[PDB]
Amino acid sequence: SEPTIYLKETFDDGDAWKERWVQSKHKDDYGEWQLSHGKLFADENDMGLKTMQDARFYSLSRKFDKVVDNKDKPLVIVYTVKHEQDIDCGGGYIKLMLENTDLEDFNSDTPYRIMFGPDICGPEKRAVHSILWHDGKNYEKRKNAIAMADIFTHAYKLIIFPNNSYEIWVNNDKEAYGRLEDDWTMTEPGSGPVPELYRYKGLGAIGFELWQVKSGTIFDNILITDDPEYAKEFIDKQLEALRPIEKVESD
Ligand SMILES: [Ca+2]
Repeated sequence: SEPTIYLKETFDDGDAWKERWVQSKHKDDYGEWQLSHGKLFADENDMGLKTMQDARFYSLSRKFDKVVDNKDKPLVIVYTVKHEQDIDCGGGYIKLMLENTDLEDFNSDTPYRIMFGPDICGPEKRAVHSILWHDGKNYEKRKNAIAMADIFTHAYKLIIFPNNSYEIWVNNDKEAYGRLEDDWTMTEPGSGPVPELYRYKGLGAIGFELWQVKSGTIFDNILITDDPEYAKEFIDKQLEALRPIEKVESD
């Protein structure tokens, strides 16, 4: 069928991102954002979203193109993180919220449904957050996927299936998968059905709610869809030029 595109953000239509994304006014000293093609690039016209200030909180959010109801469909969330600055301590994860969230006040205390993406602070903490929602509370995964700490582009992807199962991908490596009821503690420990555990009806906003010490991270290629194959295709095409450029540098 034809893939539903709940959100597609590639920051490539000039200044237009400034009318989609809202800078929260909850704090007066929020970190400041900018478009950039990065140190290593293929096209001096391929831009990502960049943190510009050290030792700051960030809070910038935006509505979906279309509100989500993943009842009886997959839900695919994917985007790219580039810690080109060689990050010491900082978040690189996104927050997914209900559609009627007040973006002008978005912050750490705002309710959210999913928190997903890398979090680095020293060489021990290298975790991919994977926080889901059930019955009024957020729940951390039991064993988080391991995050990338190098200076190159990494695609982080979360897939939720209507049989209450999930996958987590970093690039084309599937780091985690299984059942929602087992790999989290959203449910009572003994086995039993929670039929709509997978369901995120009304999901409609994405936000970067972050702290960074050494800033300079670039986010790009944000897709929220119901089509896992379109998501692999979309990322593969978006990074088609960049991947070899970075591979040359790693070797
Ligand atoms: Ca882009």
